[PDB]
Parts: sequence; C-alpha cells; structure tokens
Amino acid sequence: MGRVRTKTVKKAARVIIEKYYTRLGNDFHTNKRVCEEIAIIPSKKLRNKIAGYVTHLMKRIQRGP
Amino acid sequence: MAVQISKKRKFVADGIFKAELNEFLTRELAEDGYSGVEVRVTPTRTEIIILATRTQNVLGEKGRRIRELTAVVQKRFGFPEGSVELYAEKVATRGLCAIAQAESLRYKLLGGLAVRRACYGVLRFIMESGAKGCEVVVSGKLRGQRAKSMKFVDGLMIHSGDPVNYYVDTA
Amino acid sequence: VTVKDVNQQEFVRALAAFLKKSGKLKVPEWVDTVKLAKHKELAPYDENWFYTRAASTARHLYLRGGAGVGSMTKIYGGRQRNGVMPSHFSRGSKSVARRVLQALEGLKMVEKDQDGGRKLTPQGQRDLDRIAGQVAAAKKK
Amino acid sequence: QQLYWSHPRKFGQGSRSCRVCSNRHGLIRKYGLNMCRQCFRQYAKDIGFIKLD
Amino acid sequence: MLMPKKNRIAIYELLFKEGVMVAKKDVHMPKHPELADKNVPNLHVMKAMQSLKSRGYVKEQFAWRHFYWYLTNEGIQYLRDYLHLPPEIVPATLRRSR
Amino acid sequence: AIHRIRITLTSRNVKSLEKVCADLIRGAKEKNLKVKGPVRMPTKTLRITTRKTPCGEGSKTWDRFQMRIHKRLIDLHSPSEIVKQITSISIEPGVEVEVTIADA
Amino acid sequence: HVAQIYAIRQSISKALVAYYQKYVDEASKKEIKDILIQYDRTLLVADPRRCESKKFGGPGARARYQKSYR
RNA sequence: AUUGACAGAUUGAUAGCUCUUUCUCGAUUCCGUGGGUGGUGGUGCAUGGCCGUUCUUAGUUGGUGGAGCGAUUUGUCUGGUUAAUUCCGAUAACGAACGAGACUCUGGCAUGCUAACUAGUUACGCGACCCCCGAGCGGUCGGCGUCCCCCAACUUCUUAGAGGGACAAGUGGCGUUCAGCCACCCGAGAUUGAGCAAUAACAGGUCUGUGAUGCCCUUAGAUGUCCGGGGCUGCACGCGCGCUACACUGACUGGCUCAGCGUGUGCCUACCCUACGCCGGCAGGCGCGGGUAACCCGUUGAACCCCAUUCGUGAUGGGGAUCGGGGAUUGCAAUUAUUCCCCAUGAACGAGGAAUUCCCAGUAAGUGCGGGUCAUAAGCUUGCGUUGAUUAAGUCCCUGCCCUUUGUAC
Repeated sequence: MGRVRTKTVKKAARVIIEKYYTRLGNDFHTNKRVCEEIAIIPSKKLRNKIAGYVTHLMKRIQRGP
Repeated sequence: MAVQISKKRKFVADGIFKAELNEFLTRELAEDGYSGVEVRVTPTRTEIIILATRTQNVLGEKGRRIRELTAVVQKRFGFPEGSVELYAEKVATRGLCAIAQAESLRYKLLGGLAVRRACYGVLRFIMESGAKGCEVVVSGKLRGQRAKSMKFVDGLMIHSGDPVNYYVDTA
Repeated sequence: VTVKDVNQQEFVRALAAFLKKSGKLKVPEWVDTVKLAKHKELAPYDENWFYTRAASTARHLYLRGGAGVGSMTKIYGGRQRNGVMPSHFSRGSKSVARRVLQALEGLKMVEKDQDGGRKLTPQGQRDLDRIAGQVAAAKKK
Repeated sequence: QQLYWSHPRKFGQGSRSCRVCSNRHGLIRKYGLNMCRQCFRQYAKDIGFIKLD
Repeated sequence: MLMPKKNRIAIYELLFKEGVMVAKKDVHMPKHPELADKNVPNLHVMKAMQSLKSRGYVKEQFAWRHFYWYLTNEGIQYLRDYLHLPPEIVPATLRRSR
Repeated sequence: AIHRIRITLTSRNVKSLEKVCADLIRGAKEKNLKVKGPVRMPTKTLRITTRKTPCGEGSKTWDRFQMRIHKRLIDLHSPSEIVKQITSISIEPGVEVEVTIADA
Repeated sequence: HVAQIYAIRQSISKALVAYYQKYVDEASKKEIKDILIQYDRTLLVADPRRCESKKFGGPGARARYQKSYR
C-alpha cells in the first residue's frame, strides 16, 4: 500500500545492470555497496532504493530474460 | 567598551548589519551594477568585498567613490578610523548573477526599450552565459491600465525541494 | 536504617509528634489567623499544622540541601483558581516558610550554609534518622 | 518651544519603532531584532534566519 | 547663509572635513551622532543638507531611515566660497591607494 | 610560562565550523603539546515565528524562521606565539573565535 | 511519574539480561529473556512513541480550532 | 528687511498664542511665481512586492511528427498498478520540461567511533569530612549531603559530530507469475511529523509594513506636526472564536512526588533574569550576591496525578459572576474600577432546542509550563512536554474533489 519505485530509480537500476551485470548478485547489501562505487548516486536513500530494485531484477533475470 | 553582548544577540546584530549594508549598497550602486557584499571580520580590521560588473564605476575617478563609501560606512555603523575597507572585486559570469541581470532589465526598461524585446534579450544573455534554465517575470502595467504580466521562460527550472535554495539564483 | 528506607507520609506524622513532645519550637503568634499561601480558600484543618510543615520542611532539607525560603515557597506551590479564569502556579507563603526555618534554627536542627541557604545539622540528623528507625520498627506492614 | 516633543517617550510603542520602516506595530523585539514583522520576513535570509521547519 | 551661524558653519566644516556626511532621519536628537560641540542636533544638520542638495551642492541616498550625503565637486567649490578657504584645502579624497 | 589557553569557536555554519575545529587540532598536533578534544556545546535555536501575511486577512498561516548556532571550545596547554600562529590560520568563513587566556 | 516507573521496569530487566550475558553464560540469559518477552515486549524493547508536535491552527497536533462558517 | 522675547491681563498650560512693553540673530526675513515638501488622506477596480485561495489534490506544458479548412487534438491512453500523469504495459507517435517523488529539517536504533571542569562525573578509590547519621555490643554494611581537586578511570546516562542503519530485502501466498498487494521472520516494516511546492487564474486581501508606488486630493486658519483632554471600553439588542462550570470519577486542608521547548541585563535610547538573608498575614519592601549563560536563576523540586482530609447530593463546602471596604506594585498619570493581595457579597448555571465543529497513536481530551506582545501584562496565540483513551482501518449515503464517457439553448 505505497512503495512503487519511480522512473528515476528504475532507469538507474536498469542502466547499472546492463553494464555491471557480473558484479551484481542476489544478496542486497553486497550490491548495495556495488551501487556506491560504480555510480555517483547522490542520496544514500536513493542508492539504497536503486540497489533494492537491482536485486529484484537480478532475481527476475535468474529465471529467463 | 567592556560589553561582550550575548552570542544570541551578537549573531543577529551581525546579520542585521550585513542586511542593512546590502540594501544601502543595492540602493547606491544600483546603476553601477551591484552584485553583492561579502564581509569578513579580522584582527583589528574589517574587509568587506563589493561584487559588481563595472568595477571602474564603483571605485570612481582615481580613487574617489570607494573612499566616500568607506567613510560613510565608517561614519554610520560606529566604526573607528582604519578599522574598515571596501574591496571592489569584479563579477565572474554576470549572466548567472540574477540581481545583476534584474538591474540590467530595470535599466533597459527605464531606457524606454520595449517590455518584450529588452526582457527577451536579457533572457538570451543569461542563457548564453551558461545556465541550466531561467525564468523572467516582468509584471505590472505593460500597456493599457489593467495590470497584465509577461513571463519569458526557457530551459530547465526547479521550484520545489531544498535544491532550489542553492541551485537557483533569484532576484 | 535511614529515612529514604521509610514511607515518607507516616514519617512526617511521627516527626510532627516528635516536634510537639519536645515542646521548644516557637510557633508564632498568627497560626490561627494566617492563610498559608494565596492559593488557599481556607486555613489548615489541622490546627497544629506548624509542627507538621516544620517536620515536612526538615525532611525536605535532609534530602535536598542548601534550600532557602524561596526554595521552600517553590516546594509548597500549587494551582491557583482565578475562579473563572484558568489556573496558574502560585508559590507558597514566604513568612511561614521563614518562621519555620528560624524555628529549626533555634532547635538546632539546622544551620545556614556557606553559599547561602539553610541545611540541616547533625543534631538534626539525629532526630530525623532516629525517628525513621522508630517507624521502621513499628511493625512488618 | 521647550514643550515640543515633551511627553514621556520612554516605554510602550510610542517610543519603539522599526529600524527600517519605522512603523510602530507588530515589531519583532526578540534578540534585539527591532523590525516590522513584514520587514523581518523581507530581510530574514540576510539576517541569517531561515525556514527549515 | 541661514539660521544660527555657529551651528550651520560647524555642519559645513564637518561636511568639508569628511567628503561624505550622514545623519539619522530623527527630528529629535539634541546632540547629533559625531559633531556634538554644543547641542548642534539632528535637524539643522538634516535641514542644511537638504538646502545644499536643492541648489545642487550635495547628493543623496536614504536606505533604512538614515541618510548618506555624498558631496559634489561643484558643492566643494560652494563650501570653499562660503568658508573663504584657501585653494589647496584637501577635503578628504587624497588617500594613498597603493 | 605555559598556561591553560582556551579557544572558543562559535558559528552559524556546522560544516565550516568543524573544518576550523579540526584544523586547530592539526596545528596543535604538529607543534605537539595538548588538546582535550573539541567540546560540542549544546546548540541553541534562535526561533522567530510570525504570520505569513502582511495584514490580517488570508487564512491564518505561519512561518517558522529558525537560526541555529554552535560552539566548539578547545582547550590547550601552550605559550602565546603558537596560539597566534594557529588561530590566524582557519579564517574566511563566519566562525567567531574567542581565545581566553587562562581559567576564566 | 508513570513514565519513570516503566523506565526503571525496563532498565532493571535490561540490566539483568546484560549481567547474565557478560558474567554468567548466554544460555541462562536466553531463558531469562524469553520469560520477560512472553510477558511483555516492553520489558526490553522500548516504545518509540514520543510526543507529536502541535502545528498552528489548532490546540494540538491534530485538533483544529473551531470553524465558524456562518 | 523684520528670525527669536521675564510681565501682568488672558490661557488648560510655567503655548512670548495674543494686548502693554523688552529688546534681539543680524542678513535670518515677509510676498509672489515657479515649485516643492509632507501626509495612518482617496484609490487595492491605477499598480509593485507580499500573503491567501481556487487546489493538498495529481495536475500542467511546449519541440518535432501525425489528424483535422479551422478553433483544436494527438502525445497527456483500453487495462492493471500506485499516496501520486506512480509504475508496468499498450500504442501516430518520438523524445523532453515542471509538478509528484527524490530533497531539507525533525522523530526514534546504535554498551560502534570521536568527545569533554560550562555534561555526567561514572562506577571506583571512598582520601575522606561528618556527627551516632543509622543498622548494629563492635566490625562491616545502608543512605545521601557533599569537601574534593588532579598527578583517579571512563563515556552507560549528557551534549553533538561524522558514519552506519530499512531496501517492501527476506519467507509464504495472491497478481499477466511485470508493475505491484497481502501476510509473517528479523527487527523501526514501504507510512514519525513538518518544510519546500507546478501551469493557469482571483479584477481575494493589503495603498494603515515600507524613504515600493501612478494618478487624485490637501498643504500654514494644514488632512503636516506637537501638546492637553476625551474616544476606540459608550448598551433596548443579534452573531463569531474563547475561559469557567454545572460537582463526590468531586471540593477543601495537609502530605508525597516527576517534565520539556525556552528566555534573560550591561540594548537602536533605558532598562533584564533573578539565588540567599532579614521586614510584612499578603500583594510586596529592604539588603547584599550570581548571571551576555550546558557556568547563575536551576537536580528548572510544574500542574494534573498519587496519599491521608473532611464534606454528604442540599444551587451544598459545587459555581464564583456582580458588588462594598481596605491594602500593594507599574507608572508623568489608573477615575470609566491597569494589574496583584485582602476581608466581605455569593448571580445564572443541576449537562444544554433546531443546529453545527474538531479529530484515528503518544492522536483526542485532561494538565500545567515557556515564547510573543510586555513599564505595567493573558480568558489570545505560538511552542513545550506530563497523564493518556474510546472507535475505524472503511464507503461514496451527505459534503466536496480527480479522471473518462456522455448531454447541454450555459
């Protein structure tokens, strides 16, 4: 009852995964810290949110394209 | 003499001083092209830095107007002699300073140039100077006697959020 | 066994009775006539109240030190009906707090301290802590 | 001549004005601001105040 | 050329001594900030300065109930004529820059 | 000497103040003597709340103008010349510095 | 007064758990902790509940001053 | 030329305002005219700026492309999804801009790190003082007050920095096995509460905030300005936000016992906060002290609450209006009662017709205390905490709003 991700998350997540598919994995906090290094994400909350969707697409990808 | 006023009351009075001066400098160096005052207190000295476009105009002939303004400041706020000085530095990228460009728009309007064409040129100047976007509002009576309003706008803006504080220059 | 070890309500019951039995306090002239603070509708229903609040004041001085009369008016403050307007805090009566602390001065329950204000004296600490020991050994209840 | 201003002007808003508009109503007197509440909002930013909450 | 002589002529010399001059817009100041030789209050000062300005011999800026009178070149010469002063004089804007 | 010199930094800005405080510790560690780490005094919040309107008549809405202010005070066991070298550096922002001599 | 009671009540039971954690063994602590929690989660885990600020236009946080309308 | 004057009559005035008289700056004056100036004068339907509202909802826009003679449309949408034009996905559109969200401040988690005499101290040491202070024959304890610095030991409590921290990430369902929703684990469960805030409007308010202002007006017998006085407080009456109550789940009298935001003098024009002692029943008075402040006020020793009091459903000790007498303080001045204290007086009111407001978590409500104004000073306000529910967890019946289709003589 609320938390959908905005387009400004979804895009960043998508573009991250295109490039750094290999680094990123299933666990959240792992790729949460990957998101920091490869992307100049300003807010910590935004980072945390991008990562969270980044897991979620990783899960989706690991089960067809 | 041995006052040492409250930390509370000191900071407020410092700001007040800065505010009054900003206004006096706005009002006096209007046509000259005033862009700000950046004060800094030091040991037995008070450097205040005036920001403007036409720096030769604010300093004056040979070293005149700056000496008058320091003397008037000195006289006014209760400053001992040689405790204060006016340092007229030049504004880098005038087309990003809004208050410079609002005065420039005031000037052109006073110059009798069309409400549209002056403002359109003001807009093109600031945008060529390399800004994310801009928003110009000449309002009030633009022909006739019912208060109409123009709104010449181009490019990227923000209104809402904290960002606007530091990311837009208003005037 | 100290005073903190005892139920403070029944302590001042005994202390006041200790202060009666001794019979050397100096309850002033007024007592009957006096109000007790501008708060009040009425005079205290206990007609031997000076013994009780002298007791309550001492036991306060045992706990919190350096307490002036101004401190004593603050401790016995309360609500004040303006009646039809909203209530506010009124501080306790000055003179009756003063007259108490002078009475404990003469008793030598107390001594006026360095850095101002009253504090209680050993010979007072005798009485206060003695009567606690009496109360504690009243019964297991 | 001697009686020209000659009325106790030491206390109350007959004395105290703003240090900008000089209108003697609705003054922020706290922290020695001494300015019209309209004038206070006018300048506030420069004075160092800011709306955060 | 007006009013009490000692007062006016003390204002004009203060305006000469310092190239600029200020007051506060306050009709009631039996002293004046600075000056203060003898009463020589706000007004006299305030009304002399307005007299200069009208005939062209001083300029103005107001800003927060105060006044700030910058003195002209044609004002300088009027003051010197009024005070029968020598041609060297040096008003205020001499000041070594560098 | 050697005496108990007390620096008193107070400012409206946080980040800028903490930079100055940190710089004064570096200068003290360079010319080794002492420090007693920088004391974050409790920040005061100068508040002024007014009606948004000039006039009486809109909806009754209110601005809440804050202004904060911090004090980092640092102690030091040193002579005067070293103090004047350190405190002359770390200026340009709005950090108001007050250097007390000893004790009070 | 009510607040202070719950505070100590919380404190003493938290303190106990911290003594057993450090200077007994984690198995006894574990049983102690369970005994208190099943009673009430207050004992260890505090409320985050705290007093909500009043905003103008009414006497409280939420309450609004009475609208006149007519 | 004709600025400025003790009388004494007059005057409210000790206004040299006027009449009789003094004598005076001595180059001020008076009169035109131009012309200013001033204005809490008029105009917010001449404007600016500033607020408010439509409009707290999800809305708004152009470029190029396509559709229409055109006004326009499309983009900006069947559907699902979301707090959200939020996303997914569709697709004559493509690719953008604001708004929403992100953001800022705040709330709560950190025995993690940095930190301290203007925090604590924190527990040690108890080095103690200290008197029987108490238990106790005496030792050892229990309790604080403190006497403590520094060459005790630190950061649990404290202050505030810079970091971490929660993401609907995990498990299960449901969902096109997308976007998502539900539940439960871990633990704060996406939701702590503010601030900021689009396009286009409004002939909303504001000229009495402005040395922002156009025009108009007035301008010395002034709508300028200052002084004296009165008025804004006048009461057949009608409405609006408030406070106190109608009692015993209470009142009064004692006793016990806990807060959190603040504020404070040595000032922009004359004065703060106040500890301790005396004097006074009390309001207050007089002495001395501290305090530009985590230093002093100040472990802010708040109220409600809690615990013993009576009292006994009587307009009663509930209620505290109105009114007489007296006393304090602020003030240049308080009468038309400034406020405070005191003794007396003791009204309607025994829960409120038709009507209608406000609110879902530390919320309403009770309950006090700060800020503002403020010489004097809150029944208002704006903050603060303390006590702490009931009921919902939804729907469009009412009142409104947002989108689509539709009709329309607006």
